[PDB]
Amino acid sequence: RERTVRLQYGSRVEAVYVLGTYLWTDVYSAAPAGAQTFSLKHSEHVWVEVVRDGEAEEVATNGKQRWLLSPSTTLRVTMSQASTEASSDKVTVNYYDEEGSIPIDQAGLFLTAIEISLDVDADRDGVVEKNNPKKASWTWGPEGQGAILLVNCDRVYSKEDLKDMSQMILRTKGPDRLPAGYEIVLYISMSDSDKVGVFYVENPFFGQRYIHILGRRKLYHVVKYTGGSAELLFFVEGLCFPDEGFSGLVSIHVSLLEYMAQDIPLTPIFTDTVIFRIAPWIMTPNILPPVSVFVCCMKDNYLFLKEVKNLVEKTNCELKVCFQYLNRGDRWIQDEIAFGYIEAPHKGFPVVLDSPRDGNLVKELLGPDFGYVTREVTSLDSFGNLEVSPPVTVNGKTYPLGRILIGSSFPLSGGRRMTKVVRDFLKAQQVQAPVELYSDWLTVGHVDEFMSFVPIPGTKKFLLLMASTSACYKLFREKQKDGHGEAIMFKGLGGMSSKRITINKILSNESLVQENLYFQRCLDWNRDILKKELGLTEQDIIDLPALFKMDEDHRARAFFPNMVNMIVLDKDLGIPKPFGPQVEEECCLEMHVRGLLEPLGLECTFIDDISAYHKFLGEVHCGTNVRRKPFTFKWWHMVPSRR
Amino acid sequence: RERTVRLQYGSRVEAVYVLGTYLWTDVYSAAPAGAQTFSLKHSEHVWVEVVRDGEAEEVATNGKQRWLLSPSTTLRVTMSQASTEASSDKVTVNYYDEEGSIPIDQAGLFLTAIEISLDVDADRDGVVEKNNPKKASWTWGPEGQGAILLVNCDRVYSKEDLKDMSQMILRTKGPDRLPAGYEIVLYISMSDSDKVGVFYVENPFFGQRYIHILGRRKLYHVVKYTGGSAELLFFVEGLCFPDEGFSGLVSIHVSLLEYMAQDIPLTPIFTDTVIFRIAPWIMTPNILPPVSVFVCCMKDNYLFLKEVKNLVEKTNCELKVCFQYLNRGDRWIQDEIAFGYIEAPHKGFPVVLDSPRDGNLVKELLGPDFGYVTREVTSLDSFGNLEVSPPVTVNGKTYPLGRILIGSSFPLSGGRRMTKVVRDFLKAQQVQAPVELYSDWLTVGHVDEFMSFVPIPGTKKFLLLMASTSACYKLFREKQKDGHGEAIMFKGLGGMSSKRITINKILSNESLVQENLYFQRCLDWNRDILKKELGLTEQDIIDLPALFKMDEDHRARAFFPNMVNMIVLDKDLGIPKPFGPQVEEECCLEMHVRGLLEPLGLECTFIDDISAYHKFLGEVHCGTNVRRKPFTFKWWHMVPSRR
Ligand SMILES: [Ca+2]
Ligand SMILES: [Ca+2]
Repeated sequence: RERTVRLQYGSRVEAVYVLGTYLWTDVYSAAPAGAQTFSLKHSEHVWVEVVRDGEAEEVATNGKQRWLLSPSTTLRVTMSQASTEASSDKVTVNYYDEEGSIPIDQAGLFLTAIEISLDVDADRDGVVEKNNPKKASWTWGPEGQGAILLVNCDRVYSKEDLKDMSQMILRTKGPDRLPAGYEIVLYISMSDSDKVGVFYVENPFFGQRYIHILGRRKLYHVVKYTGGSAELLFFVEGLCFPDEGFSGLVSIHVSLLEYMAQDIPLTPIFTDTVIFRIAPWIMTPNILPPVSVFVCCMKDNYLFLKEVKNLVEKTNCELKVCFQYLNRGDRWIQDEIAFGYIEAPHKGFPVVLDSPRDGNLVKELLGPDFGYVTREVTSLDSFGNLEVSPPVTVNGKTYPLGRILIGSSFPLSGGRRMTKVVRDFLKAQQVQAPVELYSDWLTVGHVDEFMSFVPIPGTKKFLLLMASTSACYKLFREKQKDGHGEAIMFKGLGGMSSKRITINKILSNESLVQENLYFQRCLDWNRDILKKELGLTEQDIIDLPALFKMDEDHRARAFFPNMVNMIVLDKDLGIPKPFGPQVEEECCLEMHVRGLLEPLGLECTFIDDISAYHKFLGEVHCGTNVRRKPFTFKWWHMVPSRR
Repeated sequence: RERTVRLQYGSRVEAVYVLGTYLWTDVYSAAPAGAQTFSLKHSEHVWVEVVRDGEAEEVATNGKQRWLLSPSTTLRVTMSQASTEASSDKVTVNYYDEEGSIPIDQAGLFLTAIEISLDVDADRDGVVEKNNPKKASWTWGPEGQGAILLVNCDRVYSKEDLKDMSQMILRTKGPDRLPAGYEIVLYISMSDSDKVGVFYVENPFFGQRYIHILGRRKLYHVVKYTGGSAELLFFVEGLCFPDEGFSGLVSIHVSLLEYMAQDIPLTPIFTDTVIFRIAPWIMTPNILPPVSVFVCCMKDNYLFLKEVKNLVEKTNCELKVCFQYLNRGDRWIQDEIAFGYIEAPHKGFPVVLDSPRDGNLVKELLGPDFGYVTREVTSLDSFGNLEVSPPVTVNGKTYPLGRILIGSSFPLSGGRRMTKVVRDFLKAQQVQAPVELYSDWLTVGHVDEFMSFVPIPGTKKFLLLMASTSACYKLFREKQKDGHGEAIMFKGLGGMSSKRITINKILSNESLVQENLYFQRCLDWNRDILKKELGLTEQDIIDLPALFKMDEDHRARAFFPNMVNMIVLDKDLGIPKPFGPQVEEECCLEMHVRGLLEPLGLECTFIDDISAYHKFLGEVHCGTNVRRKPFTFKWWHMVPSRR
C-alpha cells in the first residue's frame, strides 16, 4: 500500500509510518522558489529511492548526489522494522540555488515506524495467526479462509464467561509512545452494531474486568497504545443468526487517526479490517449417532416410560424424562423444541430452538451443555413439521449436511404454510438448502406424520420410510382372503371396544376407501418431490402401512398410530404400537413391519403410548427428541450456491 | 423426472403423460386379493418395462409373459412422442388366479401424452430456444446461462408497445384436447408480483389486444390449451432494478393441474420454471465514445453557449441546449441527471436517473431514445457526487465496466453521506462495485469538484486528473520569483476588480496558505484510495492547479473555477476558464494546463462560464452531461464477487 506524504517548507514533517506500507514523498513543493537542485541524507533503517518519471534508484545514507528539482522527481520511502527508543529514523532533503553546493534550505521527515495488525483466526485452525493476508475476506470451501463467530446462545464480565467467544488480537510494535496527535480506534458500522459485541480489559492494572466495548450504541473504542511488542486481546460474540436481511458477515476495523485541528475530523492514516462469518444453525438427521433421548408424557403413562427405558437400555444413550407444562402442548419435546448445533474451529455445541405454545414461563432441564434460542400461527409452524435428510448428492450437486424438509401447501391452493419468519431463517442458514413438501393434506400438517429416515446397519446408506395406505389395504385384503376378516383392532383399548372395528368393517367402508385413495395420491406427490430433490430411487424407499380418517376440511388424521414417526437409535427403532388386527395372537401390522425392516438388520421395538388413554382418536400425547453428535464434515468446507 | 402413478381396481386409470418424464407404476395394489400372477399388453408408442427389485426388462406389445404379483414388482412406463387424434396409447394389465391362464380381472392406463415447455432465451442470443436445460437457473460469466429482463423505464396494450420486452413462449404438442379434469396455469409468487409483469393476447379470434395477465394483484392466469403443435407468446417486463432487498432474480412457472373433487386443491401434475435476471443500471465513464452533449445555462450566457458550440463542432457529437427550470438547480443537467444504460441480448438503451431539486413538474427534452427513472437530503446526494472509472484491474481482479465512485465523509466523523437509498441502489447493481471517497471536506461535497478521468489519445489507456493546491502554489511562487508578483487575476470580471487580487496578495495570505495545505491533505487521502481501489500508479495521474477558500465549517469552495470538471470528448477537452494571473498577456493557469495535457495529444479549449456574472464566488451556474455509447463488454459476462 502506497501512501502520499509531502514535505513542509523549512521543516521536518513528522509522521508515523506503518509497516506494510510505503511513502511516496513530494520534495518539490517544499523547495524555495529560487532553488534548482536537491540532495538527501537518511538514517540506516530508512530506505530511500529517488524516482524520476517512474524510474527508481536507491540512495545511500550520506552521499553527495544532486538531482534537478522537478514535480516529476519524487522519493519513495520504505522501512522494514519498527522504531525503538534508540531509533532516530529520518530523511533530510537539502535544497540548492543556481551556483550550488552550499544548501540554501532543508526540509525533512522524522519517522516513527510501528507495526499495527488486527488479527483473527482466518485459516480456521483455532489459533490466531499473525496478519493473515486473507483476513479481510470470507470464502467458502476446503481452501476457503476467514474467521468464524458463534452466536451467544446463553441469554463487568469474567474471562471465564467469555471462554466460548472468538479471539481477536491487536498486535503492535513500536517505541515507548506514538508522536503527539495520534490515536488508535477500534470500530464497527451502525448496521453491524446489533450483530456483534466485543469485550476487553480496559484497565489491566486495576484487575481483569472485561467490559463490553463495541455493540449496541457503542460504535467505536479508543485503545491505549503501549510500547515495545504488545498484544491486546479482544473477545468477540455474534448476537444473531443469519436471516432474510443479514448474510452472516460482519466486519471490525482498527484505524490510526491523526489529529488535524479543533473542529476538524481526525484523518484515518491507516486502517486494518477483519471479517467474521456467524456460524449457521445446523439440524441433525436420524443417521447421526445418538447421544441423549428426551421424552415427554403424562406422569402416569407407565407403559410408554417403561418401554422407552427398555429401548434406550439396549443402547449407550442416556434417557432424559420430562413431564407436561402449562405453557406447552403434550408433544412439546418434539413439536416445540428443535435440536441442532453450531460449530466454529475453536468450539461448538448443541443448540436448541424453542417455540413454546403459550410462550415461556426447559433450559433448566436441557442443562448447561446446550445453547438455547427462543422465538420472539398455524400447526404447520411446529418443529414436528421440520425434518432434515441424510447427506445426499443430487445430479452431481453434493449436500454434505443434508437438506431441511418443511411441510407446506400447493402454491395456488390458498392453504396453510409455515410462517415466513421461520422459512426465511432456515433458508438463510444456507448449508441445509431447504425443500418444501406437501403436509397440508393432514389435519395437524406435519411432515413427521408421513415420513422419516433410518440408517441401514453396517453401511453408509439410508432409507426413506413413507406412510402408505395402499400397503395397509393390501395387507388387510390379504388377511381377509385368508379367513381373518373378523380379526379385531384396538385390542385392549376399552374405549374402542363398542365400535367393534374389524378388518371386514374397514374394507367395506366405501367412503373410507375413497378417502385413503386420495391420501395415497398426497403421499405419492411427496414421494416424487423427495426422489427428485434428494436423488433417491425406489430401492431407497420402504412403505409402512398407514390409514387415515378425513375431517370436514378434507384433511387426514391417523386411524391407528402412525408407525413412521419412530425413535431412531442406530439399528434400534422405537416404533409406535399400531394396535392392528390380531392374527394368530400377533398384530398383523407389527408382523408386517418386522418383515420389512428386520431383514436389513434393523431391530424393532414397539412402544405403546396410547393404552393409558383407553382409546385412539388420532392424537398422540407423548413426544420424543434426540440429541445427536454433529456431522464430521465442517460446514465451512461446503460451497453453497450463490444467491 | 420420475412420477408415481398407481393402477385402480377393475379400471382404466386415465392420466396425462408429460414428455420428459416417466411413470413408475404400481400394478399390485389394483390386483384382486386372490390373484397370483399378472401379464400385460401395451400400444406401439408406449414403452413398458417390468422392474423387479431394481432390475428392468422390456416387454413386447402383445406377449404372453407372466410375472408373480409382488409389491416389489412394478412397471416403468415411457413415451417419446405426443399423442394425436389417431393415437390410442394404453397399457393393460391382466390378473390371474392360482390355476391361471384365463384372466380374472384387468386394470389399465389410458394415456394422453403431451409436450409442455415454458421457453425463454437462456443462452442469451436474442432468440427463444426450445427448452434450454439450464433455463431454471441463472449463472454469471462467458459460459453462464439464463434469461435477461429489462426494467420498463417508460412510466389493453398494442404489440408495438411491448416491442422492447422479453419474449417467453409456452410450447405445447398434443391431441385436440386434454382429458377432463386438467388445466394449465401460468403463475408467479406474491413476492415477485411487484417485480414483474406479463402480457399476452387472451382472445386472438377477436383481435390482437394484449392484456396484462400477471403482476400486482394477479398471481396466476389460466391459459387455454390448443391441440396440435402450438405456441403461446408472452411478453415480460421488469418493474424495478435490483436493490437492497431484491437480488434481481424473478421466476415464472407453468403447471398442469388436475381437478380432484369439489373443495380440494388441484394437484400440480407437472411444473416447469424459468428464471429471469433484471438487467442492472450501468454508468458510462469518460473514456466511452460521446454521442450527445447536453448543457444547461441561463439564456444570456452567450460566451458559454458560443464556446461549447464551437467545441462540439470539432467533434461528431450533437449538442442539446437546455435552459433553467423553476424546480431545478442551475447545474441540473449535471447534478440532477445521471446518464447510464441498460442492456439485454435483444435490446438496450440509455437510461437517465432523475432527481429534481424540488420534484417533478426533461423527459420531453431527452426524447424517446431514453429510458427515464425518477426518484420517489444533503448536497452529497447530487449526481455531481457520482463518477465512474474506466475499466480497471486491481490485484488480478478485473472490473470490466469500471467502478462507481461516491463522495462521503470519514466513518467516525459524523459528517455528511449520500443517502442509504442511493448507496444501496448503486451497490445492488453489482457490476460497478462502488468505492467511497472523501468529498465532505468540500462545501458542496461532490467528487466532480476534485477529480475526473480522460482517455489518452491513440491508446487504450487513461489518466486520473486531480485538483492540486500544491501545484497552484508552486506555479504562483515561480511566477513571483520571475518578477510577476503583481500579475492580476480575474481580468475582465468587473465585480472582482476592487479586490485587486494579485499573485503577491495570494502568496502573502497566511491563513489561506494554511487552509490550502489542509485541503491538499484531503486531496492526497483521496489520491491514495484511488490508487489502491483502481490499481493506479503515479504515472497514471496528472495534477491540475486548483485553489480553495475555507468556510465556517472548515470546508472548501473554489477560489477560481475548478478546471478538473471538464467536458471530455475523446481528444477534445472543454475546460472551465480559470481567469488566472496574466503573464505576457496569457493566463498562466491556461498555459500550465496546456503544458501538462497537450504533449499527450489532448486538445484543450477553455470555456468561459462565469463572465456573464461579472464575478466568481465559488459557484458555477452552468452544467454539462454527455450521453456515451455503452461498453462493448456484455455485463452478463462479468463474474461479480458473491455477497
Ligand atoms: Ca489460525
Ligand atoms: Ca437463445
